Amino acid sequence: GRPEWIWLALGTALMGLGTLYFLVKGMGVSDPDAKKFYAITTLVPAIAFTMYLSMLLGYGLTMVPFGGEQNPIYWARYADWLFTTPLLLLDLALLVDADQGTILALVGADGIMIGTGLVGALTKVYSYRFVWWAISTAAMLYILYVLFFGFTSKAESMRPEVASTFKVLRNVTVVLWSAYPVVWLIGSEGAGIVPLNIETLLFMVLDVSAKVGFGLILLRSRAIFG
Ligand SMILES: *C/C=C(C)/C=C/C=C(C)/C=C/C1=C(C)CCCC1(C)C
Ligand SMILES: CCCCCCCCCC
Ligand SMILES: CCCCCCCCCC
Ligand SMILES: CCCCCCCCCC
Ligand SMILES: CCCCCCCCCC
Ligand SMILES: CCCCCCCCCC
Ligand SMILES: CCCCCCCC
Ligand SMILES: CCCCCCCC
Repeated sequence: GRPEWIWLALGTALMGLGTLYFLVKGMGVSDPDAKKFYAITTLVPAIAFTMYLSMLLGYGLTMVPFGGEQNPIYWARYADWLFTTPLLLLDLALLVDADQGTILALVGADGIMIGTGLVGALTKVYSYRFVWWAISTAAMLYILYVLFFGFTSKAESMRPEVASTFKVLRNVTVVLWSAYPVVWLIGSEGAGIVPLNIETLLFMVLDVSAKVGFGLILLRSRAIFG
C-alpha cells in the first residue's frame, strides 16, 4: 500500500475516462481526416491507462542502487511514453501537414529522449544518471525547437482555425513537456529531493493534461475536419 498508490489510481481513472469519451466520440465521426486524429488521440490515453493500471497493481517498479540507497524507479512510465509521446507529435504533425522527413526526425529524437531517459533511470553510477538525463533533455529541446520554429511556421500557411488550434496545442505541449526533466532532476530518479508520492502526483497532472487535456482541445476543434 505504497503512498503514491492514490495518484496512480486517480491517473488510471482519468486516463480510462478520457479514453472512453474519446472512443465514443470517435465512433460517431465519419469525416475521413477527423477519424485519423481520433484514432491516434484515443490510443494515447489507452496506452497510459494500461501503464497506470499496471503501476497501481505493483508492476513496472524496480529498485535501483545509487547514492548508498535502494531507490524506487517506475520504469513502466517509459513504456507508456515510448509510444505516447511520438503519437502526440504525430497529431501535431498531421495538423500542420508536416513533411515525412520531419516526422521521422521527431519520432527518432523522441525515441532517443525516452530511451536515454530510461537508461539514466536505471543507472547505478550517480553522476552518469545525470549524463543520460542531459542527453535526454537535449533531445526534448530539439523536439520543442522544431515544434516552435518549424511547425508554427508551417501552421502560418494554413487556415486560421488550424493555425489557432496548433498554437494552443504547441503551447500546452511546450509548457507541460518542459516540466518533465525538472521533475526527474529533483525527484526520485534524480536528486531525491521531491518525495515519490508528490512526484507521482506531479507526473499525474502532467500526463493527464498532456494527453486528455490535449485531446479535448484537439478533438473539439474544427481544425481536424479536412
Ligand atoms: C504523455 C506523456 C508525456 C507527454 C510525457 C512526456 C515526457 C517527457 C517530455 C519526458 C522527458 C524526459 C527528459 C527531458 C529527460 C530525462 C527524463 C524524461 C524521459 C522524463
Ligand atoms: C491508428 C493510426 C492512424 C494514423 C494514420 C495517419 C496517416 C498519415 C496520413 C496518410
Ligand atoms: C530527415 C530524417 C532524419 C532521420 C533521423 C534523424 C534523427 C536525429 C535526431 C536529430
Ligand atoms: C542542448 C540543446 C540542443 C538544441 C538542439 C538544436 C536544434 C537543431 C536545429 C536544426
Ligand atoms: C538553438 C538551441 C535550442 C534550444 C532551445 C529550445 C527552444 C524551445 C522552444 C520553446
Ligand atoms: C495559448 C495558451 C495555451 C495554454 C497553455 C498553458 C498550460 C498550463 C499548464 C499548467
Ligand atoms: C563523464 C563523461 C561525460 C560523457 C559525455 C556524453 C556525451 C558523449
Ligand atoms: C525544460 C528543460 C529545461 C532544461 C533543464 C532545466 C533544469 C532546471
